[PDB]
Amino acid sequence: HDIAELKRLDLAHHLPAFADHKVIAEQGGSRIITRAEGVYIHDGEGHQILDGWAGLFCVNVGYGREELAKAAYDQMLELPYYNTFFKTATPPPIELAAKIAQKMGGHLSHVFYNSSGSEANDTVFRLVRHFWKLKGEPSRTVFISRWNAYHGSTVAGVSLGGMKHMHKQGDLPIAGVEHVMQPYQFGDGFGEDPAAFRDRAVQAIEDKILEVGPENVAAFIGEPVQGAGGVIIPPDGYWPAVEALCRKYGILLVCDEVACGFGRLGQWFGHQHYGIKPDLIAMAKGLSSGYLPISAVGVADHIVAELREKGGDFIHGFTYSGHPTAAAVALKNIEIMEREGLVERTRDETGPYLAQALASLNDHPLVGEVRSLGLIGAVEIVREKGTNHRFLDKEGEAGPIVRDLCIKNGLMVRAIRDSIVCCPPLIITKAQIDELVGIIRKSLDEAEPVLRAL
Amino acid sequence: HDIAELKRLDLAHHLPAFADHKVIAEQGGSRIITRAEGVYIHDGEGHQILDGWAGLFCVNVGYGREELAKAAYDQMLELPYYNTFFKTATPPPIELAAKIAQKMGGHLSHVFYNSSGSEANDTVFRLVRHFWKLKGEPSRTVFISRWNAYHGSTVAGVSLGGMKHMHKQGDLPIAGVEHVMQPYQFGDGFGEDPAAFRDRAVQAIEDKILEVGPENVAAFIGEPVQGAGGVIIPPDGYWPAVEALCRKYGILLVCDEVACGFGRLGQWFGHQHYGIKPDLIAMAKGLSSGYLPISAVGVADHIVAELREKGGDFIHGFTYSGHPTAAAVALKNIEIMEREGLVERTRDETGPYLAQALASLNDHPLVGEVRSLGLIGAVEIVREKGTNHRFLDKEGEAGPIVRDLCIKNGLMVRAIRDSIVCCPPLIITKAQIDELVGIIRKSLDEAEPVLRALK
Ligand SMILES: *Cc1c(COP(=O)(O)O)cnc(C)c1O
Ligand SMILES: *Cc1c(COP(=O)(O)O)cnc(C)c1O
Repeated sequence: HDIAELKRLDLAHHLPAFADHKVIAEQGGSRIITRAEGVYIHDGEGHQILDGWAGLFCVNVGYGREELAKAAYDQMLELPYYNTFFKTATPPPIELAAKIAQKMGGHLSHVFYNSSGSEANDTVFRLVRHFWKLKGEPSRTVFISRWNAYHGSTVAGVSLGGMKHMHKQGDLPIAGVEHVMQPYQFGDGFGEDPAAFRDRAVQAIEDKILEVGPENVAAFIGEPVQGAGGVIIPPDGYWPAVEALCRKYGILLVCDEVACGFGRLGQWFGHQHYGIKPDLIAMAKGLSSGYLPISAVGVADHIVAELREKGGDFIHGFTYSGHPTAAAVALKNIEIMEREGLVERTRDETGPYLAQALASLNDHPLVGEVRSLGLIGAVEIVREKGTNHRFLDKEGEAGPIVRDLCIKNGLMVRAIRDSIVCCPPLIITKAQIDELVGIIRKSLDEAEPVLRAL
Repeated sequence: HDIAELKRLDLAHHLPAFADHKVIAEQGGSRIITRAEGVYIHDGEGHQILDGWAGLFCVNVGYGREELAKAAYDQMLELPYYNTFFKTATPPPIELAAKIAQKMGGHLSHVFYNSSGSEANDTVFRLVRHFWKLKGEPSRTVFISRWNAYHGSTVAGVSLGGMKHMHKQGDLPIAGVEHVMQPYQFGDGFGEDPAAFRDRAVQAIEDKILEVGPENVAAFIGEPVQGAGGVIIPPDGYWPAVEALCRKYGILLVCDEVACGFGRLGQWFGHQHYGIKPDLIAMAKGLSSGYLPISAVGVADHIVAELREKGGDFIHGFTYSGHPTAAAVALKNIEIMEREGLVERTRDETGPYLAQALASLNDHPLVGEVRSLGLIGAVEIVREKGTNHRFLDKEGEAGPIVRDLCIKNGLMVRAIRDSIVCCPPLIITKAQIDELVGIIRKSLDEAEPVLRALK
């Protein structure tokens, strides 16, 4: 590879995602990643980087899976593409559907296929509203979400999400979406009793339901753990109370499993850790470990019963819905996870080990709080020990500084506000977990003098 | 494959797209497609079917490309995925970006990556509105489209599209989207002078611009040829007049190239056939010939200038934006098109031949009109020769009947209302074009007695 040419071509022809393109230009183009193996990334100048984010919350089985490349090759030779539009289907999405249904459990029996997690939430949006029309309750149209939630980057995905700065671009959210407080203990309930803060966050949902009018509410949607929002782990008892709220007013419960799904929290889906029974779930990312684009919506049997008994077209779907090659890779990816027991390993081995390893950072003068569940975790950066006070009293200044030192020291982790977030592949060893935490501590030590000088 | 078992699993676990699931259940599950080669499809019960729709307007290089399977395998070994979120990129999307920009021409210099054509229009929606905010014209928010347009299946894609029945599901369109008449001569301008009907269709866009308020309009979006709507080919002079309209009121011109792109109309992009210069285009389907999911938005240089000069995050993108394996396959797909010259072949050879072959159906008692451009075409079904009158005076009855007979006779074509539309892979031979048209005529002959017996 000609790295200088790829950087020039990047600026001249490529618009990266979630990027300030003035910043990209000022650094002379994007940083070129050329190869990867196991849990490590290699860039244009030869630097080995421990990928503490598994690509983008997705590469769960790790890099270097020749077995997955082979699965794609074989299916592309036999049948690279056909549609599911013409009363037709192909083997791979059908066999993958039965496998996903096995992992979803409960009444989640069917899947609708898309490509990205964002589309899956578009599918949730249209299917939920169509379902209530078939049920004879057409007034049920409003979706209730939370501030700092992330549900994708489509128009509907941004609307369902709670990123106010993301809402601005596109003049979003669209109508029929409401947002309430997030159960963020460290930021918004610091010093509150967890049970009392939880009740406040649950009550905010009920207040919104009553304001909208229960007969007008279609569903509540939420991530089991808010990933892109900074690993917001809700207090104990939050999700059971939210489910009871949904059942009380007869609204659907939707869990966005795009990040929490497929082993991230020690379960096949995040909602199973909390023992709740959603009516729909969105999934992607870890579905194929990012090896090929594919996503799906898990659909409850009683939703399918309306489609099967009332009839009528559900006028919804994408060209690549059920793509046989992407489906075959996702199927093999699940089989690799089953074979190697990566879901159980996260719950019983690496998850707890990550929790103890991150807890050793608690004594650092810059660390306000560490938290983790399975193989996702966050480290809070504070200017005053024992508080949630942030440097310059302006969240987002200290974060990037610590992040850049981690990257300089060979660890790819990201800063969400002043929270350093990690999300490594599920194959990470305990020694590599110690390496990850070691680099964070090393970067915090270096960050201390520059942060004090702000 | 255990076909009976797959049908069981299909009903028990799979929700197909654009489907009546009661109908699927009543037939005992979806029809299983197992393998394909060249332009032919094979199902569970052994039937060979000429794929007159190239999968779903997408399989342009045809089936059986081991070269594309190899390109995917090699890239997945070296680097299966990394993101473009962290000021990072990988070689394949960068190399694909330069190739696409070379084919787009004009001021279309940059691409933003997604997975589906629907997402591409979501990217158009947010980028156009963000662009006008950076330009200091925040009132420019409204998109103008057309009835019977198709722009995807996301909430924004359905909103931008003009399928009224699709709008109902989801209670769409969202605010800030207006729809005007489609330039459908056969259905809505039968007996009108084409130039006067064209002017009527262009004036409806201007009327909407003035109603919304020119300072409040962000862009006009349209397919060069309306694909899913039934191959609606606009009258001559329509698109040049539409471009002038956009330039007159200073609004952006967006062409949805997801179906028309990559050789379908004899050009790398449909708008190039009409000589117009859109500010943004959406592309997918033929981008990778459907071999892997990938899509892109072509972005004009002056749009990028706002991002580069004003700065600020464009808070938009997908996990698989710029997926290296999908990009490598799309790049190899374009190289196959270049090597085999399918773009020039469609413009000069197979495109005109399809028009000549379809024109032989003009003498059939059921055919009201045939039309085509490149390798997409439509055959109108009428109950009265020389009119646009439809069987039972209710569009959509005759269509499915002729379509089902085509499928029985070994040709996969679809009926849009009472229009039989074809869109075969670009590698189709002239003999296979004659086979396709022959099966259509055979099915029309068989359909004539049952259609005359309606009611
Ligand atoms: C990543 C993410 C999405 C969006 O998924 P894409 O494939 O990038 O469109 C949606 N919801 C959650 C919880 C996510 O983490
Ligand atoms: C196919 C189509 C779309 C939607 O593309 P998907 O990949 O199915 O989401 C958008 N616009 C046009 C013109 C199309 O033909």
